[PDB]
This record gives sequence, structure tokens and C-alpha cells, in this order.
Amino acid sequence: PPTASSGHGYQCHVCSAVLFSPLDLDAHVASHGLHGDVENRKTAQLLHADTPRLVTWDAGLCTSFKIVPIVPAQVPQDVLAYTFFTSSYAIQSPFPEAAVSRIVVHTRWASNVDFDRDSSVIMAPPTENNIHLFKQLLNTETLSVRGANPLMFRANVLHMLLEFVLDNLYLNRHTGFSQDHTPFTEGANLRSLPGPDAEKWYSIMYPTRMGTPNVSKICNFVASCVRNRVGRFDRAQMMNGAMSEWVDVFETSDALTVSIRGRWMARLARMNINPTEIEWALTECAQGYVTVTSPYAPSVNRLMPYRISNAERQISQIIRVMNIGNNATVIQPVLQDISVLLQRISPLQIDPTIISNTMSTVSESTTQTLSPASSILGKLRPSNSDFSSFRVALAGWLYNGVVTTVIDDSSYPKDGGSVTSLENLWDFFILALALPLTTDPCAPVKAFMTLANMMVGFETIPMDNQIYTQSRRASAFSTPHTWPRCFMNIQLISPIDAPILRQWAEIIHRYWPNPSQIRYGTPNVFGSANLFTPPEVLLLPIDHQPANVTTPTLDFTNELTNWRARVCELMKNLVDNQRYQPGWTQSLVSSMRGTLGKLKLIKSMTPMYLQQLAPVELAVIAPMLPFPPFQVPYVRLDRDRVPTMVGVTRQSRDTITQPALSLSTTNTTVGVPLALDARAITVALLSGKYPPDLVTNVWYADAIYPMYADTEVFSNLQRDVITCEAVQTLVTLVAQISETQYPVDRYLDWIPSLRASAATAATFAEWVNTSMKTAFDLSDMLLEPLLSGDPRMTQLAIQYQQYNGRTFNVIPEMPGSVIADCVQLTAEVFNHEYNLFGIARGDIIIGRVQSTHLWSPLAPPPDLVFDRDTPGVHIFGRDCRISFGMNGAAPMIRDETGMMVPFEGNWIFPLALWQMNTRYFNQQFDAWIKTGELRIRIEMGAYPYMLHYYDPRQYANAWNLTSAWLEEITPTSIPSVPFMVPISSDHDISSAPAVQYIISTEYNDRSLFCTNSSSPQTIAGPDKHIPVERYNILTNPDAPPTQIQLPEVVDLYNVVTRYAYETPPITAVVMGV
Amino acid sequence: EVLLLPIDHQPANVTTPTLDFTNELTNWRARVCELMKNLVDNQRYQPGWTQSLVSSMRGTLGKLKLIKSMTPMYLQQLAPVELAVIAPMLPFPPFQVP
Amino acid sequence: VALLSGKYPPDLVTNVWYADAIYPMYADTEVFSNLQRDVITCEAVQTLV
Amino acid sequence: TVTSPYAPSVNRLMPYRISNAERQISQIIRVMNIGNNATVIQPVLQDISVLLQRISPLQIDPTIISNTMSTVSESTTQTLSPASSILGKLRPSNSDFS
Amino acid sequence: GYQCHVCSAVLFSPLDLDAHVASHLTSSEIQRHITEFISSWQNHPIVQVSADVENRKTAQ
Amino acid sequence: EHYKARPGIASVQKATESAELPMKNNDEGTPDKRGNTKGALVNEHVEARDEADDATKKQAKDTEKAKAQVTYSDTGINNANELSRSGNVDNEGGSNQK
Ligand SMILES: [Zn+2]
Ligand SMILES: [Zn+2]
Repeated sequence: PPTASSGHGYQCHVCSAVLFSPLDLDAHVASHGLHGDVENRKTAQLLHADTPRLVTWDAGLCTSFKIVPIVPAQVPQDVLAYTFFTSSYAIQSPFPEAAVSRIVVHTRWASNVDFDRDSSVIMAPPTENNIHLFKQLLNTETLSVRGANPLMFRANVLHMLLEFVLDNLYLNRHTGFSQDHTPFTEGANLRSLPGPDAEKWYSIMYPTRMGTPNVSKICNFVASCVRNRVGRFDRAQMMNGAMSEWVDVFETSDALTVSIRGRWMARLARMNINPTEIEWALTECAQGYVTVTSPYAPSVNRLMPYRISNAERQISQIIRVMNIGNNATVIQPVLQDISVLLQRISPLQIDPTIISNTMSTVSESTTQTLSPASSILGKLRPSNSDFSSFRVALAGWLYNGVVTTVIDDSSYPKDGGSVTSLENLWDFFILALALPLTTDPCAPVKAFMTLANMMVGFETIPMDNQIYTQSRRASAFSTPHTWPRCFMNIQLISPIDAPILRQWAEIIHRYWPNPSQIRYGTPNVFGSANLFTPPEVLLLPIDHQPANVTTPTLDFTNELTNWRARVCELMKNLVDNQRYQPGWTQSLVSSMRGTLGKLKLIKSMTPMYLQQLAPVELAVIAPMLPFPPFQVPYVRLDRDRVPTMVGVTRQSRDTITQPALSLSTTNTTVGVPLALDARAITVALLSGKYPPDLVTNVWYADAIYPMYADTEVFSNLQRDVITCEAVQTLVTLVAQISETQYPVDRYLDWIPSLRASAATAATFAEWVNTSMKTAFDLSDMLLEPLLSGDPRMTQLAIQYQQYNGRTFNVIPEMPGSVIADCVQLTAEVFNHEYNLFGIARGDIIIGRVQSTHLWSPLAPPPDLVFDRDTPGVHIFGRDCRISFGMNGAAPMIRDETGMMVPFEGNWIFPLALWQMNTRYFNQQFDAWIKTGELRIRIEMGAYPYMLHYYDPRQYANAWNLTSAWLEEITPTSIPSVPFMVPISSDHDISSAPAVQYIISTEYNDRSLFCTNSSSPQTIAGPDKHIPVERYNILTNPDAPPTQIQLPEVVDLYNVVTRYAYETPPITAVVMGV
Repeated sequence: EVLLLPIDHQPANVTTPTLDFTNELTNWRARVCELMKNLVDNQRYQPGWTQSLVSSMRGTLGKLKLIKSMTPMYLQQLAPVELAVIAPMLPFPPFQVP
Repeated sequence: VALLSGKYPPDLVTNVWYADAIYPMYADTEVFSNLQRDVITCEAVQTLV
Repeated sequence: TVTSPYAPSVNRLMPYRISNAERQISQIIRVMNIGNNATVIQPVLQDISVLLQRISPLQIDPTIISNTMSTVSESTTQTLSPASSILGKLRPSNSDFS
Repeated sequence: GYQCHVCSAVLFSPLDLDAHVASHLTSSEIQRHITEFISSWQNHPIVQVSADVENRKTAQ
Repeated sequence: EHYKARPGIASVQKATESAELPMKNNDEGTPDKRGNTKGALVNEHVEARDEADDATKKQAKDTEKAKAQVTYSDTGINNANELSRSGNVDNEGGSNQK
């Protein structure tokens, strides 16, 4: 198009010439040197999805628990001198020298990671409050800051466990060792970890090296341990003067996160590859045009995580087609990218001068108004640029499964043509050349009914109704139900009445271009992502026979020249008859069927190019694409075998479970038509030439080299990994709270939770999505194609339906998942160790105990705990009413069994009854719990707790805590449960009356670590030594290393392996030439 | 003792599939979407469409069929018990014809 | 549009929501005055005829 | 579940028991009150509508339809497309569901 | 601003350029005959539509 | 107090006190103590049509929108026989011109 306008600018800097417009100015300057939105975000996501962060390292130790002191032990006292304690010498003890020590869960508290993942679980010691961790998720209605919904504990706990796992995904890094000079160990190598602080760490990491001066509990334990298991005991060095590849060290580390990182490492070791097969894959994707070189020497154990599986490729392909259904604005720039990427490569150059220089040869008589050659020229208009229309027509062959490139309305003869006219004949010629290059399954019948529109009144055929007659426009025949029966059963076209529609139907049924194929890529390094075709195969609507020679030149033995020859000879047959157009001069008829003969005998190289070279180009482009080819099979002229749809599923339908049974009725049809000009395709087919003396191997060996120097294609496979892992862990975590179809185990039934609806499941799935996007450093969409339906019953499948009704479906079997393996492992070990994350099991009993004994309320004696099948216990429930007393008689309450009972004895409440009557029960009950003989066991399954300590030497009442708790219990929230538990003492103390109210039911004192921690014994309090059952590798000489008792204890000290691999980029290792 | 309703009522159940074809209104929407799919499918009733819109039509009808609407579940379960709660407190108590 | 769209709140409990919705509407009941009004209406119809 | 406590007394009188005959005759009189007058029927129906709106758990937003229909800004670039057609026909930016 | 190739008329918007080129095959005598035929049958009252009532008040 | 009402006790009581309102008294067409009807001297069909239009305008004004969705007039159904009570007639059957 013209562009220049009246501008405001002048003064070229050379030649001193001032002129009209800046758009003429800059061309004048250049001659001196020459002659001397959801849719846009989906589009950007497909064009370049965000690559994730797999390799993240952890220098420093690998734990997830810590040992925190609570109350300090008395270092000055009057029963034992200050010279006994090792605090008097500043000896750095491996454990907090305090009075009561408890272990809490800070996520690792010690790391030196290079890439932090913003995901952590930090817990205060239980004297402080830990309720925001359990009201974090979906308490958008809770008024009080201290309160949290008890009917929504399990979703909080599952999000915390997923949060904990998504933090603990690192690789343990080998740092550097130093041989000991001190006589504490027997010359064992220590581990040096980086950081500004290192003074505490050589006593925190290695508890089995310290002096053992006295009979303190720490010294008893350390001298009971076994000496030789210190630091490194194994290394695997493969080079002289280089870093060791992997070592094995003894240090403090819990088996939980050691096993989590071990499973993650096994996952990446499954992902691993090597540059020899990188070279092989790039070579056989190049098909010999590009050669790269890999080294041949002893390596240093490079880690490249790139190899993934066919199941993950197919699942990502299904999710991406599900993403791009029914838009076409996410589709157009992909085909623009393929068109310009093909323009950078393709050897031919479309020159419009060939058709004009051969149509200037015609011999007409000029005493005539009608000019057929000038009609050709003014109709085709060769002189325009931009045959990206032809390149997009060539690019749609890759992506027919969602794209149907059809011929535009505007290249049709305007509501029926006549064969007596001329421009309608050239309309038919343009269409008869351009229609074989489209992926429309109705292109043959559109060509035939274009001819049947162009002849009306001359020949008649029997159509099948009176809606789609012979005068109906050919563009409206875009559905295989609308095909004429007279087209297939050809005898209904009688060869006497209609002999030209007879024989043109014979041209279509015989000489239309046959589909064929070609192979591309490899499935070895990167898997094959296509699913309705066999792996590594590419389908083409025209035949492909490979070229023999590499200096190409003309011959006429290909299907497109056969097709053009048949079209031109039938147009000669059409201009032959004097019956169909009597008004023509006999000179002009023969002379300008000579034009049709010469146009049949034109020289052009586009047909040989489409036969021989462009399939090789599509085969070498197609592995290097962000959107892999998605194909349904090409059928030439078969009403039985055309595809009518293609559809993806994202949720199950009903109680039915199996996806092959739930798939045929629950889908979303995808696909969109595209419009193309037939004129540009026709002139690009009629005109095309090579550079004048070319050699193809040199041409392609130059052209294909930078797009294989690019290495973007390897990064999409990690995104495919995390997409498949995310959808699997989504359905695994939703299956815990909702009754779904997949077989899972569940360990968290004892935690009470909500009767979950679809909105609850959708919200919980949104939080899981946000957590996995915050980890791994992603920002584009993930699981958003699957949050549009119900997250409860989900499935991933696809099918296309052939015209007869025979459906072909693909259900990819979901592969394994290290992330859900670690989440289920964390759930099971939480089921056995619930106390460390703040949860207590069982229930509580509210009742007055006034004694001087020092038993801990987290471990009560069994004489004080009653249950359901205990004599003299009333069980309350549905029928609960309260009648007032009158004239001194005691008021009473309704039993579940319809009985009346006074305010005395042992009762059992569900928590929901107390919540639904939380204030009316207070005025009736609280006067009797404090001073009377009433005792309530509120059953509630799970609860967070706080701990308040007291001196056992003084008086201590608990009503100011328990009354505040009972008053703060709300229908929608409860606060934490406060316990009042004494302080362990060293020496003999006195006894004071303590009055406790809230006691636990079963054992919840697992979080205790040690009592008095420096004293030779513990007198008059709760007693616990250093847990020997944790430190198994030290205290048991018979137990070998790598012996984890993981599902019941975490052991806090074991062997851990440490790696010193390197992850170089692919271009830094293998390179071309 | 009765209140005549123009639809079916079931006992109240928070957890049930939002895609559930036992439900009357969900079944009705599903069958109307399926008949309009059968109407569009063959392109017999629509000449003059110069483009094959049938793929996009069946896609958007499938999208309208498979939706997370909780209104049919609500009218099936919780709206009738809400009407039964609201009904005998009205100033103009109800007057129904079968 | 109201049939095709509509969701529950993501932490719904029927017992809590319905007790809290049914309590103040029964606190403003007035049916007893309606019963007395129906008494006087029927007595006035019979004495009218 | 309600409860109503009371002390035992005989002289307490709260007159509130009618029979179905009176309860039906007054209903017939209230139906004869209407008499094809549309202002008699309007505020009862609208106020019951608002009361159901304030009690009802179901909140409604058409952003579900707007998120399922991904096609936006098509009506002036191409003449026809069905997702944009049904989006502009349902008009999800209205929020009067009376 | 864009311009036409016949008669070199410069315009501003591309749709107006398309309208100008569309305002711009057969021999010159035949275009003269076609234009004279269409100008003859242009405003004849056989093509025109959507007229008005007359307020007759005659022709009883 | 610690509990926040989730449907909102002020909102529910604000709605139910508007639902609590009794029926409008339609005395039109009934005699007074003197012996005259209490109407507007216009016939019954036009009174019914005018009255339905007034109630449609009231329904439009009640919500904050200007144009009403739910209407009582020009509903697409023929109701040319409907006539609501006015004071053009008397109890005898004659007219009430004087
Ligand atoms: Zn210059
Ligand atoms: Zn011009």
C-alpha cells in the first residue's frame, strides 16, 4: 500500500537537499548509502511459558526441627555449688542447658540456600500462641484474633503439610572439610559450613564430641554414645585435584527431610541425561543438516534434568489444547511465527514476473472488447507482495486438529457465476488450483459445487432437497452431511444430459492429491507429544517423494502439475463446445484455449518444492516448537472417515468413575476456522523460482544452524513436569477432604473437618495453586484450565468423533509423583508425631482437681479419665433441654435417652452442642464446675494448645484461664486450650496446693525433650531423660547406618549424603560447527 | 399440612456433585443443550452460513452445559425448606391451586 | 442468568447459618395478632349475616 | 429448637387458639380484598422477595459465565461469533435479579 | 495520509482510500453506454422504496 | 459479646420488618355512613389498567433502577376483560353519576 503523506521535515545531512516529507527524506538518505486481557496472557503463555526452578541447593545442615529452651535451670543454688555446672566454664553444650526443654518445628532454621522459596512454617514455643497457623487458610469470618474454626482444622493441617514439603525441596551441597587436630575425636573429618557465624555450629552439628566431666544428663548421654561415627566416613573422588562428587557424613539431621530430599534426588536422577545422546538427538532431529559435537573424556558428573516421559508430554498437550479451545486469537500469532520462521529458511523466492512475462506472449486481434489475458492479469494481480497467506496455508498442516483453514468468501463468484462469462471461468481456475492446499475436509465438494454453481440452466443434477439446490452458494457446504448423493454415486449425473459435471466428478474421484507422511524428531531424549497419531510421525495432505539430486531443476512428474494439467484440459473441454457459449468468434475460441494450453505448460518450481523440500523443512522445524503438532488423520474424499469434532474433558459426570465410560458425553469441543485468500495461494503456486545456481545441503546447513544454536526447547519439558505434578497433587490433596474417585489412603480422619462443598473444594484448590506458584518461581497460569470445573471429580482425556460414530479416545495413564509421595509420607509421620506441630489428639476433661501432686496434665493418671462405656456416665446429644428448679429443687437437664438428671456427675458433650449454646450453658454450668462436683468431657478430636508453667512451691489456681477459654468459645471459633503444668526441680522442694481444671485424655507429652538438662537427677516433677529412641545410630552399636525408623520416630541425627555436582547450560557443553 | 411446589425437593445435603444429572433442573439444562447441539450439528437448517461455525457452536454449548452453577442444587434442596420456614409467618398466608 | 450462575459461601454450615437467619425473623413474629384478627373477622361475618 | 419455661398457675390466660373454620373464612375475606387491584398484591410479593434475598445463602455473580466465556472484544472486528453473541446477550454486567 | 494510483488523489484514512479506488474492464464506448443506462434508470420511480401517505381528502 | 452474626441480624430484621406490613385496605366501591361510594368516578376496566400501570411504576421506584424488570402492565397477554373495583357503580347496579 501507499504510505507517504504531507510531512513536516527536511534537511538531509548530506547533499544539502530539503524536501517534502520525512518518509521521503529517510529513503533519500538510505539511497546515498545504498548506491555508494485473558486472551493476550494465554497467547504469551503459549509463546513463552515461564521456565521453573528445579535445581536449588542447600549449603549448611539439613534438619527441619529445633530444640528450644523454655525455662532456665537454676545455676546458682544452695544445694550444689556453681563449680558443678558446665555453664560456669562456657562449655558449648550441644543441647540447651535449661530446666524444661521442648522441640518445636521451624523450617530448617539453618540453611544457606542460593534461591529461597517463599514457603515456610515457623512455630513459636508452646508457651506463646500458635493459632494463626491454623486460622491462616479460610477463616474469613472469625472475629477474634485468638480464635479459629474447629470445623476447619484438617484443611489447615493439609495446607501446612504441603507448605512444609514445598519448602523442603533442595539438594544437599558438599562444601568443605577440615581434619581435626583436637583429641576429642579420633582424627575424624569435620564439616565446615559457610556463613558469618560458625562458633555455635561445631557444637550443634556433632553432639558426640564434647568433654564428659560430670554426671549431668547430657554427659551421661554423650558418653553412652559410640565414638567412631563422626563426620565423613565415605567419599567418592573421581579426579586428581578436583572436587569429590559425593560424600556421606554423620551429623544432626532428621530422617523425615533427609528422606524427602532423597526422593527428590531420585526424581532428578531419573530426569538426568548425557551430552552423547544430546548430540544424537539434535543430529537426528536435524536429519544430518546440522552437526554438533560432544566430548569424549572422563566427566565430572554433570546434572541435566531434561528427560521427561510420554505420559507427561501427552498430559501437557491435552491441557494446552484445552487452554486454546475456541479462540483463534491465541492461534493467529503462532501461525505468524511459523510463517516468518519458514521465510527465514525457505529457498524459493516468489517472483510475480514469470506469469506476466509468459502472458505477454498471447496473440489476440485487438478488434475485440474482450481480453482474456488482461482478465487473467487484472484478476490475479501478481504485482502484490505478502504471500504470508501462502505460508500460513502451509503452516496449518501441522495444526489441523484445532485449525481448519478454509477459503474466504470473497474469492467466490458473487452468488453464482455463468460459464458464458470470462471472469467466472478465471474464478473457477483460481479456486481449482487453491483448494487442494487447505485442510478443510469439504474442499473437493466445494470445488465441484463451485462448478455446479457456475453452470446453471446448462446442466442439471439431482440434489437431495430444495434447501441446498444447484443454485445454493458453494461456501455453505462446509459439513459432510451436506454432501450431494449425486457427487458420490456418480451415475445420477447422467453423461448424456450433463457430460461435463460427469467428467469433472471423475477428476475429483481420481486425481485429487493423495495424503502421505514423513517422520520427524526423536522420542529418546524428549518424548513424543502427539496422541491420535503414532509417535514421531507427521501427516501431509500431498504426496512426498524425496529428491535424489541436490542441484534441483525442472521436471513435470508431480501431482500438482498433474492436477493443473487436468484442470486446464477440462477448461479446454468447457471452452470447446459451441452449445454452451454460441456468441464467440471461432478465431478467439481456438486462440484463447491456446492461452489455457500455455498456462498448463508454464514453468514454475512451487509444485516440485511442495513435493520435495517443504516437508523436510516442516520435519526440521517441528521439534523446535513451543506448541507441538496436534493432528487428526487426513482423509481424501471419504464421507465415512472425516472428523466431525475433537473434545477434551476436565471432570467426571456422575457416580460413574471410569473415564472411557464418562468421556463420550462430558467434553468441550475445540477448534476454529480460518480464512485465507485463494488468489494469493494460486499466484504463489503459479509462480516460484530458486536462486539461480544453488546447492541444497549448503543452503539448509546455513539456514538451520541458529535455530539449533537456540536451546529454548529443553526448558519447556521442566514446565511439563511441574504441570503434571501439580495436577496430580491437586487431585491427591482434594481426595483427602472430599469423597472422590481415585484410590488414596488417608491418615487424617481423626482431625475433624467440614462437610465440604464444591465451593470449599474450589477455594482449597486455589490455595494449593497459589502455594505451588509461589514455590518454584512461576507467574503465569497453572491449574487455571482445571479450576473452571469441579476440582473434586477430575479426569484428563480427549477424543475425536468420526462421521459414522466411531470414536477414538486417548486416556493417558498418570505417572508417578515424588511430591504427593512426600506429602503422604509427611501425613503418615504427622499421624504418629502430631504433638510437634501443635496438635493434641483425644479430648479434654473439665473438672476440679485440688491436690499437691506434680503429675503433668499432658499425661494424666487413668483414675481420672472416664469414657462412654463407663458406669454412671450420662451421654448427651440431640435432645437437650434445661428445666429450671423451683422451691429449692435442683434444676435438671434432658438426657439423650429422655431422662432427667441434676448438675452432678460425669457428662459427655460434643463440641457443637456447647458452641450452639455457648452463653446459656455458661450461666448454668460455671458456678457448678468451680465449686461443685460436675465434670464434663468435651469430645473434640484435635485442638491446639498453650502451656503455662508455675512454681510448684506456691499456690496456683487455673480458673482465670479456664473461665476465659470457656467464655471465648464461640459458635464459629475456639481459642487455644490452656494447660497449667509445673516446673521440674533439681533438689527437694516443698508442696503447695495447685488447682487444675483442664486435663488431657491420652498421652500428648511427646514434644518434651529433657528435664533440668544439667543436673544429675530430676526430683519432684515430670521426669524425662534424653530420648535414646531418637538417636538410634549413636546409642545402638548393632544398628548399622542408613537405618531409619521413619513412620514412628524421626531420629534427629543420621547419615546424609552430600553432592557437589554442577549444572552447566547445554550450549556450554555441546556445540555446533 | 402441605405446600405445593412446582419442582422436586430432596433432603438437604451440602456435599453432592454440582454436575449431577439426577437433578431435575440440571437434567433439563443438559437435554436442552444436547438438542441444540443436534440442531446445529449437520448444518441442515442453516444455509447462508458461509463458514463452518458448528465446531464453535458445539464448544460453547458444551461450556454452557458443563458449568459450576449451584442454583439447581439450591432450588432442589434449600429453597423449599426456606419457603417452609417463611410460610406460616406471613401476614397474608398462602393460597395455592394444584 | 441467575439460574446459570450462583455459588455458596466457601465455609457454609447449614446449622449455623439457618439458626442465625431464623432467630431474628421469629423474634419479630406477629402471627398471634393475626389469629385474634381472624377471630374478630369470623365473628363479625356471622353477626353481619 | 425453642423452649418456654413457666411456673404452675391456673389464672394465667393467653387467648390464642382458633379453629380452621375461622382461619379459612378470614382467608376468603383476604382474597376478596384483592379484586384485581395490582397495588394490593405488589408490596407483599416484593417484600417476601427481599426477605428471601436476605435469608438466602445463595449469592449470585455472573462472573462465572464471564470467566467461562473467554472470548472478549469481537463484535467490531468480525461481524459474528457465538461466544461474544451470548455474552452480549446475557449481559453479565447487570446485577438486578428481582 | 494515503493516495490513489489512478488520478493520484491523496486522502487520509485507508478505508477512505478503499472507497476512492472503489469509486474508480470493458471498452470506453461500453462504459459510456452502461453509465448512460444506469443514469437513465437511476431516479425513475420503479426503484425507489418507502414513500409516504398523501392525506388524500379527495377520491372518495 | 464475641460472635458476629453471619447473615447479619440487623439486615434480617430490616428485611422482615418490611415484610411484616399488613395488607392495603381497598375500600373503593363501598358505601360510607352517608350512603355514597368512595371511588374516583371512572369505569372499572380503565381503573384496572391505570391501577396496574401505577403498581408497575411503584415496582420500578422501589428498586433503585429506573426501568422495571418485573411488570404488571403490557405483559404480552390479552386481559381486556379484567375490571377492578371502582366507584362508578353503586350497590344497586345503576350508575353513580350523581
Ligand atoms: Zn540526501
Ligand atoms: Zn484514482
